[PDB]
Amino acid sequence: SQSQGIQQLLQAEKRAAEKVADARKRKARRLKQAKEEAQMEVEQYRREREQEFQSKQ
Amino acid sequence: EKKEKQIEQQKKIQMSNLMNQARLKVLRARDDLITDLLNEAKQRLSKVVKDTTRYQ
Repeated sequence: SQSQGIQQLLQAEKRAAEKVADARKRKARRLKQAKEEAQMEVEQYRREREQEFQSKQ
Repeated sequence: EKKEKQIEQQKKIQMSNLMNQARLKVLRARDDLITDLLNEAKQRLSKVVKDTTRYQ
């Protein structure tokens, strides 16, 4: 039954690999979203300061 | 900040140019007044010249 043992273990290894790859994919996506949101805040700040400048000008 | 420096510099530097030109404007007006006097003096001297008894 040596092959059944390893069959079960390699399938478990497969599942673990899928789980961590998916977690890494989530990380990559979250980090991209994080950059997009940061940039959105940067644009909000830009618009606010640009508006004060033009008002004062 | 750079923009502010630009606008603030213009606000000082534009008023400096305006005040400097205002100074030149009144100075030129003062010189015109001096010229008018001298041109009147020339006409007054001519009137004296027309008087034989003083011009001779």
